[PDB]
Amino acid sequence: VMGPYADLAEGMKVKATGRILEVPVGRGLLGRVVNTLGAPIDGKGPLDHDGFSAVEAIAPGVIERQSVDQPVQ
Amino acid sequence: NSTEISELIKQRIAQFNVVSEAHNEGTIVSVSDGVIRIHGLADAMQGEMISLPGNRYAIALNLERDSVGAV
Amino acid sequence: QLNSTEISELIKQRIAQFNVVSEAHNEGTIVSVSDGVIRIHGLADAMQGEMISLPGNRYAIALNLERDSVGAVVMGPYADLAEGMKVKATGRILEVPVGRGLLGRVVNTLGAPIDGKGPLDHDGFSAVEAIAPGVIERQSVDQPVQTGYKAVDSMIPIGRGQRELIIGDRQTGKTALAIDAIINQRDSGIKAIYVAIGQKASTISNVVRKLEEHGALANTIVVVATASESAALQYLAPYAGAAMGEYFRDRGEDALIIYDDLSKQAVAYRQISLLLRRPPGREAFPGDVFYLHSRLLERAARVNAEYVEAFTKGEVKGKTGSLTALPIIETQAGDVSAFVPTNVISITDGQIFLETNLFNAGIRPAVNPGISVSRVGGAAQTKIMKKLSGGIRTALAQYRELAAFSQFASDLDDATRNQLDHGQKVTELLKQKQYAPMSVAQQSLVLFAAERGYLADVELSKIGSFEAALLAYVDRDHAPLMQEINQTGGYNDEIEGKLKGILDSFKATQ
Amino acid sequence: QAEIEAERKRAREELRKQVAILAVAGAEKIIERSVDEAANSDIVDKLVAEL
Amino acid sequence: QAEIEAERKRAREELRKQVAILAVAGAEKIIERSVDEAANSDIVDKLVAEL
Amino acid sequence: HHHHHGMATGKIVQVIGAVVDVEFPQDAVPRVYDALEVQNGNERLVLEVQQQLGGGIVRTIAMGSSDGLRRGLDVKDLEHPIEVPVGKATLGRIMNVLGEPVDMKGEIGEEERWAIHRAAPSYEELSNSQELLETGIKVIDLMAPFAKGGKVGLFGGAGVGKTVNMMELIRNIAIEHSGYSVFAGVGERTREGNDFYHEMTDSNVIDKVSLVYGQMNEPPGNRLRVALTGLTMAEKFRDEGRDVLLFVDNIYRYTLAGTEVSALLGRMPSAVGYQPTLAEEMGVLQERITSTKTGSITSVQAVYVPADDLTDPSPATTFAHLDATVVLSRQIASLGIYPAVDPLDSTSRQLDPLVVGQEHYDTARGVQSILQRYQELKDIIAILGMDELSEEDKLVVARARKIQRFLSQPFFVAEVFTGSPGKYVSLKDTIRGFKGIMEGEYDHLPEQAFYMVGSIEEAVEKAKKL
Amino acid sequence: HHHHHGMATGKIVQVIGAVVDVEFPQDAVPRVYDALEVQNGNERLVLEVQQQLGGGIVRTIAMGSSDGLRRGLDVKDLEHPIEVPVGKATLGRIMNVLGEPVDMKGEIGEEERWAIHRAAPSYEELSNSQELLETGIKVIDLMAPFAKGGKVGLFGGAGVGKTVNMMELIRNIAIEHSGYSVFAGVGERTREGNDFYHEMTDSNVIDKVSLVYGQMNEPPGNRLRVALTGLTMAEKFRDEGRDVLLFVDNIYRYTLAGTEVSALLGRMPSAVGYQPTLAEEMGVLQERITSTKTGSITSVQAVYVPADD
Amino acid sequence: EFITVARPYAKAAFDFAVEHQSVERWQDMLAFAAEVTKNEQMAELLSGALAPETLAESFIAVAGEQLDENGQNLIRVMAENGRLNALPDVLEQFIHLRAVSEATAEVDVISAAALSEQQLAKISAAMEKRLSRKVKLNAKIDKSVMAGVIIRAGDMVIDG
Ligand SMILES: Nc1ncnc2c1ncn2[C@@H]1O[C@H](COP(=O)(O)OP(=O)(O)OP(=O)(O)O)[C@@H](O)[C@H]1O
Ligand SMILES: Nc1ncnc2c1ncn2[C@@H]1O[C@H](COP(=O)(O)OP(=O)(O)O)[C@@H](O)[C@H]1O
Repeated sequence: VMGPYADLAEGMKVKATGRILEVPVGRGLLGRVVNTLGAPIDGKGPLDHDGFSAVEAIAPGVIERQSVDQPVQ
Repeated sequence: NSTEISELIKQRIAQFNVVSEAHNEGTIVSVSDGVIRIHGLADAMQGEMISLPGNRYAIALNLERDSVGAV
Repeated sequence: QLNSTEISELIKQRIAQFNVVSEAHNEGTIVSVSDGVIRIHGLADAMQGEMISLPGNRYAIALNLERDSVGAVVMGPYADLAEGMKVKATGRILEVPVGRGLLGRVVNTLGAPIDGKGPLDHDGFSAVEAIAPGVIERQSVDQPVQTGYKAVDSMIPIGRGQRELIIGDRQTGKTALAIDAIINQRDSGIKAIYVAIGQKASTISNVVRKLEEHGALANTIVVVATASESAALQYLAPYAGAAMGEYFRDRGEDALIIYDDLSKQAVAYRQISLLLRRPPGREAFPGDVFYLHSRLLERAARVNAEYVEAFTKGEVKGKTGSLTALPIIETQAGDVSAFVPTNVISITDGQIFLETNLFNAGIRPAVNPGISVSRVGGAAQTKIMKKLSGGIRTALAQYRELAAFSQFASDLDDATRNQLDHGQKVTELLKQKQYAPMSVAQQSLVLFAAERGYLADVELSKIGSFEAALLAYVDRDHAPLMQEINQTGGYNDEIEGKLKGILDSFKATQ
Repeated sequence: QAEIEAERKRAREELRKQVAILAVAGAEKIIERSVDEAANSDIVDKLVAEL
Repeated sequence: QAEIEAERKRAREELRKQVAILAVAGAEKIIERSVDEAANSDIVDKLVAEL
Repeated sequence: HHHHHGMATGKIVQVIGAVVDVEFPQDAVPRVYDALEVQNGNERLVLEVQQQLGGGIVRTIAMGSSDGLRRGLDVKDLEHPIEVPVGKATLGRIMNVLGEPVDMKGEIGEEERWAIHRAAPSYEELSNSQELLETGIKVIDLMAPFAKGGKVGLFGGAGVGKTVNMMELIRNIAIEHSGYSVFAGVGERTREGNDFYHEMTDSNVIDKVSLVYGQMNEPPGNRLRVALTGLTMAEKFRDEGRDVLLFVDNIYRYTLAGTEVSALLGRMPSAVGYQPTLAEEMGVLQERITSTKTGSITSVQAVYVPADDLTDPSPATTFAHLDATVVLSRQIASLGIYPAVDPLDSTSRQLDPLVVGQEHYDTARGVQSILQRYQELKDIIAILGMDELSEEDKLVVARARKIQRFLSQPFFVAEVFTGSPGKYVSLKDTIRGFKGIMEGEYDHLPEQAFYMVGSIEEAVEKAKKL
Repeated sequence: HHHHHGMATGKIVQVIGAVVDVEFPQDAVPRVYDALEVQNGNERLVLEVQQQLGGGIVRTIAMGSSDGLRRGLDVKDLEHPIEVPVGKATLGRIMNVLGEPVDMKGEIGEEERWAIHRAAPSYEELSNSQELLETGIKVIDLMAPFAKGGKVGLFGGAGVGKTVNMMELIRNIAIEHSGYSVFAGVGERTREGNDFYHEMTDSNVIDKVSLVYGQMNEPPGNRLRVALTGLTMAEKFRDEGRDVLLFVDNIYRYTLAGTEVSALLGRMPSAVGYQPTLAEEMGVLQERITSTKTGSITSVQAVYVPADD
Repeated sequence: EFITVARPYAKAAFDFAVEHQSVERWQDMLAFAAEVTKNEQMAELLSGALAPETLAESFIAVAGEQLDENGQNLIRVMAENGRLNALPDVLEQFIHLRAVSEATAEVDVISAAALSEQQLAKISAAMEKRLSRKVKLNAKIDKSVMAGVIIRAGDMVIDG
């Protein structure tokens, strides 16, 4: 399921998106109000992020890390 | 599975062509401890008592597709 | 060299020539296996339960023949090969070397082979399955056996064949236990095996090391059982080893065996049940235990003569058969019910339990004092053993019960104090060191100690030990004649007197 | 020590048996030549005769 | 124990001599069995030439 | 008996273990239990009935050994779905589960035969009577009344002495006869068995009764069958004698086999992996018990309590179906008490004060009160020790350890276990005990003395020395 | 695993995540331990034991990632499983689970390649001598002895500076002996690891020993798999007739991984949801350690202590 | 490949086949059918659809009308069964079915399988054996019997 399942009915043919999990990446849109699926929840009509970004993720090599003495407030 | 007759399959072999006979009384295929898979009495009334050999009548609650049994 | 002769012989066996059969036979193609168990084709009609030859000469365990195909369970390597092969099958299920000729030798449990000598002689195949001997034909057996543990023997007498419970406890010396007691039987008069479930190399090894250390390891034999060993070998094995005793037992001779850690067999056999896919019970358990147990437990006997005449096929003309053996019972966390151990306990004729404190307290003996007992009892206790030895069995509880006193102020005087001291000291006395064989003579000395108490109050604890060592020693010099007595069954009033004079006689000692 | 000597008899004898078994293998390879040599359809015809 | 041991190793070695030596006798026997076993036809000519 | 000629066969359909999967003619039809023969290579074997499966293939059951069987095998059948010879000649020699004479004596027995199925009396049919029995039982005979015909319940798993406490059952049972009765045992141990046989010989009582005895390691199919052996066994007698008495074994095993086979039937277990009809089976078995106007019967019964889980639905059907019963305390046992029964536990429906008069009902009530109390403070002590003991309380407590300690007495036959003998007991003497204890009449009385002790006179002799 | 040319295809039958249904030729398939790889976009992928199933299709799995699936799919079947190129050069050099020189790659040339699946029993094989390990530990060793090739349990914990103990072991191995051993962390907070690498520099002794580390960032198939690796690797050095001892990680992590596998197996778990055979695995593990006749394998382990039940 | 499921279906077959005596004819029907089943582009389509009628009709439709009424009502059974997908297996069964009555075949000894119709085991068999005279062909036999005797042999070597 995605979205308002209840409406729909079967034998609907099929609609395929090669992409998966892609949501606009970028620092452009900061501070805006966002729904889950989309930024759109903002009263702001558009939003600027550099481009769609995907959910699957790979953590970096433990080897490469910064020890961090940044205190936190 | 439920089909299982094979001999009535012989029957049904061509008799899949023709049936159209609703008994009040169908044969009771096989039983366990008073409850029996059975077929017949084509008309159904849910929770109908059903007379037996000897005075006894029985009943089944579950509407069971294509066959049903009771104790 | 010398073996060139052997080559010749092998050429003679090799002269057995050849023939052929079963161009199709049963065969069929084993469809797909997980871990020994295969969708399997062919060979429809076999005698139920047959063993089925396989690559590397493996029989197969197939319990289930569907209306259509069947499936089986391998022993040995699981991953050996790819599926669908044609089927090889043994004539007889449950076929294992028979005769007692070979002895005291390291075999695979399942297989014959182990270090260092695989070569051995077998009178024929044997099968573990058996039917109960005629209850009608049974010999109530007075053959006492001999603990070689000082007071332990006292605690319970040993006739041949009693269901013999030991408890067992982790790290307890349980793996140790007394299993050494075979040395107590230097002259065995019956053969024993022992069984070690999934046992540790180093363990088996050390046992090995010690094995002749005590002396003749050949005298009896036992079978190899390791952690890697598969519930084929593993769940199946103790069961497997059973039919062996049918040598002497079926020769009509008593024979003994120890096995324990059977719990292993349970989840072993349960992993089996996961295969069965059947719902287990508590602790993954089926009731196979009983069957298993019944299968297992039902073995030991002593039997009627004419019974043996049958069993002998009249050959031994009715020589009363017996069978002996020993079990033991793991304690995970010393819980009474322990489900299955409840079940077994139910089966058991007798009970041994251990006391965590004692060896925990370091006490050389730890056995649980009256927490456990042999329901069979002292029927074989020497009329000296029998006669003189009673009080402890009850009185021990007393001191323990008296131990219950929780150390109030001076009270009851000797009723309290005397009893308790006498008890405690008596315990110190009772303590037997590891690796110390007891003497029948010692029993005398033992029973003598207080027949009365000729020494009872004489000395203090340290003095008890010291003086005691003194005691045992002074006697050898003192008397040879006891040998006869030692040879003898004892409990002669006259003997009692000679013992009485000899008895105060040690006053000369210190 | 005596026991050990026995063991040595056992193990040495065993190696002999191994040399014997490997020996058996090589013998079998030569037997592959014994098939390579003196092989006749006639012999097969004898097998046929075993019918 | 060591003392017994050394001689033991020796018995092993001389045994090894009698072993390589007996390899002759073995080659013999194996051939023989190859004939008997062939149970077919006797041709002794071919030389397997095996150690 | 009569041929039993031909009948052809089912062929063995499928090998499921002991479960019989095989297929016979369309016309070939059984009862839910019916008579089928088949020769193994060795011998004729039989697989009891199937419930109902099709294709001339139904399931079936066996007391025999499944292995070494070839598939598709033809299978014979006997007319009489079940036939159980009913003799009175039986009391001489025991028999197989087949009834094959278990003694070495061959026995013609008798032609009259029986079958498993049996049925209960009408509402009005049985007789109800208050006649009761009293004996050397220190308490329970005292602690509880025992009406004639009553079925005594045994509580517990074994190890409780359930065979040895059961052995007490032998004793008192053995103690008093004054009639004809028979009991047997099955799925049970031989040393006991052969012993009861040798001692039975020595006793030479066997004329009065014989009993086939089942063995522990026995195959299940038999084990299942054994009940029918019971019922039919009675049937002759109940007809024959108006009166009977018996005892019952390992009914835990009864449950055990039964459940064991349930899913084997392809059924889902009742809870705790019980068998789904298990209760139905129970109402069957207990239902098998009866005593009639025409004749009544007594017996006492034992099933291994699995593990002292009282919630055991097995134990439920126990109390549920329970008629008489007894209980044992592995603390009391653990207390080293030889008798070791859960006294606080056990109870007699029959006990009536009116029946018992007041003195019984009353006094018993009182002791019960004490128990309540010692139980009651038992906590407070354990917490606090006794240091704070209220005088009165403290006193009672004395009476308490004393009273527990007091119950115990020797038994004549008991000298086996402990060389010490004992004696039969007299109720009135007990009644006295009720007072003097109630009195605490002997104020100086020794505590140690009271245990496993004789009468206030005897304990007075002890008291002299002890 | 294969001496590899061809090795074919199959198709990808049914796929839920790691569940690999796929089918090979009708004729034959390699062992469950035996394994096969398929280049999926960027890379080849090899899935673990198929277990037994039909149509050349059977059930398999991999630690790697499953995205970008394709119904028809083709895997070149590797044959002689698990062959792996260890070399003595490894000490002080780190690789991935694949032997992939995970860290800043030491480039790590290796002449040894062997399946870790190698059994390591032999009857009567190891020496009968029963030597103790001599630690020179003033209390640990003195207060208590140590046996050569012996298994060792761990109690202690955070704030123990166990690494201090370890370093002690480092000076102890070299200092005590030529024999040198390595252990590897798996399923663990990374920072500890890298810090321990730095701590190796500080230690500076790191050369003698090296390991891939699990760090718990990873998929289980990898994880559970790791054991056999170290098995084979030390099996170089004890196989070298060298003798040694390695530390070991949280077992409950390991066995538990067993269950996650069994659910994965779809198989009925053991009780309390253990791996229904998990004992068997322990058979692998504990069974593994031995002081050979010619080598000694000791070790210590700290398992996740679960509530101290 | 339940295929055991065949019987009640498969069984009524021979009987109908017996009763209908079609087995020449019915045999035809089966040939035809397995053919139809084989159709793979069809096969994709074959599990496509829910409505059983639709398939009875369409299947029966392109079929080329080899069908029988007993096989129509009955085919309707298999579809009503819905199990029909796997049907061709029965032919194999049917083979044995047909075979069952009076038939025989042969296993190659070491070469190739005569499949001779010889109903006397080891006799009609023997008749074929003697009947060689087919004694000519090698067809791997020698490697097989020499290697198999050799196999018993090395087997004894192991035994040695
Ligand atoms: N009371 C004792 N006196 C002398 N030695 C003891 C005593 N209790 C235990 N031991 C010793 O324990 C050592 C090994 O005991 P063991 O290995 O059997 O513990 P364990 O029994 O293996 O663990 P488990 O008890 O679970 O089997 C033996 O040397 C044995 O002598
Ligand atoms: N009154 C009693 N005093 C002492 N022991 C008893 C008494 N009643 C039973 N027992 C003990 O019960 C023990 C177990 O024997 P058994 O009856 O088989 O127990 P169970 O049947 O409960 O397994 C016996 O050793 C016996 O000493």
